[PDB]
Amino acid sequence: TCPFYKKIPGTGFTVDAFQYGVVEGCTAYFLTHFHSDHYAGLSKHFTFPVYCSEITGNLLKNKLHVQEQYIHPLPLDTECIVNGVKVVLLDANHCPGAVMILFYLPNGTVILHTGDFRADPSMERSLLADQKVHMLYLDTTYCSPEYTFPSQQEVIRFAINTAFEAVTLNPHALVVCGTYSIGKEKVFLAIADVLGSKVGMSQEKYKTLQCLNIPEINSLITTDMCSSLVHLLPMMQINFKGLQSHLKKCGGKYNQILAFRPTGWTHSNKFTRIADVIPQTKGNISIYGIPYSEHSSYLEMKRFVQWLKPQKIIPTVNVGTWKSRSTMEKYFREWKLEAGY
Ligand SMILES: Cc1cc(=O)oc2c(CN(C)C)c(O)ccc12
Ligand code: NI
Repeated sequence: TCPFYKKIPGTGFTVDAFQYGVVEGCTAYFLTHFHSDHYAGLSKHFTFPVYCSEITGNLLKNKLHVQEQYIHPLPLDTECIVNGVKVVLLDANHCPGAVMILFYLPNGTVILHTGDFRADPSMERSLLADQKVHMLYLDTTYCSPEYTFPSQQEVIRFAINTAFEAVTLNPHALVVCGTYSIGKEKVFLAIADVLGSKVGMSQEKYKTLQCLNIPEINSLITTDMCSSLVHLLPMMQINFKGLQSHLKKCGGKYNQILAFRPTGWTHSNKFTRIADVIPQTKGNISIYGIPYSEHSSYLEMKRFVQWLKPQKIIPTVNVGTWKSRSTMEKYFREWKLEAGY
């Protein structure tokens, strides 16, 4: 059954609540983004209204075959009335099509649901600048000060420079990038752009990228693997055995693989600056773990919440243990006492 932190009180609305059957009293189901833990349960057999971004709607239609009559895309940064309640969708700076949702309740209460987000100072000049938020439903994925990582820009600079050096030294090297979901497309797009190549991938992954409204996409991606020296593979194949196997299939075009595994945070972020990152190597294969995050760092999250000054915070991640819950509650109180709200 549907948990309390996925319900929006005083409305008929739920958020990211498709795996619980028919939810009692739910007249409209919101979907913040197309990641599997959030869409779990949606299919061609779903017959209630779904509200989401245009990009999320494209993915629902083409990947999950949800019927067009039930998909309700909304524009960003625009006041919309849904079942008698004013709502706004805001860019979440997560994966393509990901949104935060502002709900203006009939009783005067204002709720922000962040979905999954990477907090940024640019959000301080969205439609949030105006007004008071009474309740914040917060992506607390990395809510502890040990969680540090670089900017996305710094990580992409490292990846571009690393790939360009390797292929200029050896014109017969292949670059491989791992993926298991939408998000983090800049990693493979930036590498292909510096190398003058299209990105080669499966038919299934090509279909997914065609749903994302990325400008000039037809110029950047392909299903013709032989025409490309940047290949995308499933994340599970980014290991010495899987990469050895892939190199065999390329028909003696290549004699080296440089591979990237975009992760989130790992314990090596504790002690290794992005510039000092080194790969795991076996023979003619090297693998780089790069900390490309689409979730807020601790510091980014703290700045956002101290700016917004919500009256109450409801975490939506790390909710399952008493230790996690107590830790998060202690940080929220510190933030409030430091800033004075
Ligand atoms: C064939 C080959 C395999 C490999 O793993 O690395 C290479 C490098 C990179 N450093 C120097 C080892 C080259 O510069 C040139 C060729 C290769
Ligand atoms: Ni997500």
